[PDB]
Amino acid sequence: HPKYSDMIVAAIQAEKNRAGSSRQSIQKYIKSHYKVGENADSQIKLSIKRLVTTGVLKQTKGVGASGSFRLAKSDE
DNA sequence: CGTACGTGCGTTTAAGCGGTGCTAGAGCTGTCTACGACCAATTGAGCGGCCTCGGCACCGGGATTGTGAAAAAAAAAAGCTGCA
Ligand SMILES: [Ca+2]
Ligand SMILES: [Ca+2]
Ligand SMILES: [Ca+2]
Ligand SMILES: [Ca+2]
Ligand SMILES: [Ca+2]
Ligand SMILES: [Ca+2]
Repeated sequence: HPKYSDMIVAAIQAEKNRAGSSRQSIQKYIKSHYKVGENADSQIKLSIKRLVTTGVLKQTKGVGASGSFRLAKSDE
């Protein structure tokens, strides 16, 4: 298997559609070829929690925990 | 009382001196990655409390033995001796 910032790239990159990108449609695609452990959902929200704050991923619209994201940082 | 160990002497030996040459290896740098801290999540091994019952303390008594101490027997010591 590959890492979870390896997995988060594959869903949003391949197709590009529902709610810009959001939490359910990412986890549906991700499970098909990561091969699911129980920790999948726990370390997929953690991967998002540190990727949104670093600059690799930037968020479109939300409040606190919920929302929707993109890949290209804002103004870049 | 006997001699082992200090003292002082001459003979012998090699430590110490410095110098020189040759180099193992101490020690430093740069490159990459396996590995350990450090997250959040799952969870069962070990914690505190508490209950039972057999190990062990305790007694006791009476037999045994190990451990002396006294008194009694042997040997040796000291004083006499007399003798070839
Ligand atoms: Ca579970
Ligand atoms: Ca206990
Ligand atoms: Ca209890
Ligand atoms: Ca018991
Ligand atoms: Ca018993
Ligand atoms: Ca007794």
